[PDB]
Amino acid sequence: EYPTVSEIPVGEVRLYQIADGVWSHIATQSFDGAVYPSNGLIVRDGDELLLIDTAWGAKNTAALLAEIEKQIGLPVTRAVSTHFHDDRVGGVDVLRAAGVATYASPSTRRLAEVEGNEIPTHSLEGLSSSGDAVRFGPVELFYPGAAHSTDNLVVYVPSASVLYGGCAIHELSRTSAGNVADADLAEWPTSIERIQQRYPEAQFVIPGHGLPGGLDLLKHTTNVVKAHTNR
Ligand SMILES: C[C@H](CS)C(=O)N1CCC[C@H]1C(=O)O
Ligand SMILES: [Mg+2]
Ligand SMILES: [Zn+2]
Ligand SMILES: [Zn+2]
Repeated sequence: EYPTVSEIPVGEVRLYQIADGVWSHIATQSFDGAVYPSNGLIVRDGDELLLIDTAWGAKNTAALLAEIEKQIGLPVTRAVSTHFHDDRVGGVDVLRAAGVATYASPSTRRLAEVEGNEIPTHSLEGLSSSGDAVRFGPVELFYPGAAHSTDNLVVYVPSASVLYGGCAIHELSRTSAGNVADADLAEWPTSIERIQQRYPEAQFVIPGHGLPGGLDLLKHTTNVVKAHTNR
């Protein structure tokens, strides 16, 4: 059921309903001779929508907004970027031009600025220390500690038991640790443990790339990170 990278041409975006009021959005890009998918989240926030992450680039994010308009028809009023990479903030300017209030932690904003990436407008306080959690409407934002990046946030939708791990959590078919250029390999397993400890009731786990699964994705991620660490 879940759209794979072979089913979405670069430039198009698919929506996938995970639970009532919760969708992932799936987009693709070519990189270094392969095509990769990328997921974000959409969470119904009363009569508005909360967007988690861009669709990885301006063109995809424009397509995302058009697809949300077509398929859901509620306004995207806020967006949270869960780390500073282009699959999370690339397209912030498109969101901003569309009247979406864009948010990220100060750690993400600082790192995005260093990288020369797009910078969400608003700063999310209360997430600077590993284990910090803040409510953001229909989701909880959780900073589990450094993992895939030092700023990576995870997002939990308590009404749907959906845990969005972002790029700190790998899909089952991923055997490498992904892009580790900005990762904290030493802390990544401990950060995963914090996610497991805070959301042991999670029923759906959404990685930043690839197929959703369950909490098994967390142990899988730990195994993959350990294997990469021991290369
Ligand atoms: C843009 C994302 C951010 S997690 C990324 O690093 N990717 C996605 C494609 C592969 C890998 C890379 O560029 O090395
Ligand atoms: Mg595994
Ligand atoms: Zn990343
Ligand atoms: Zn990513």
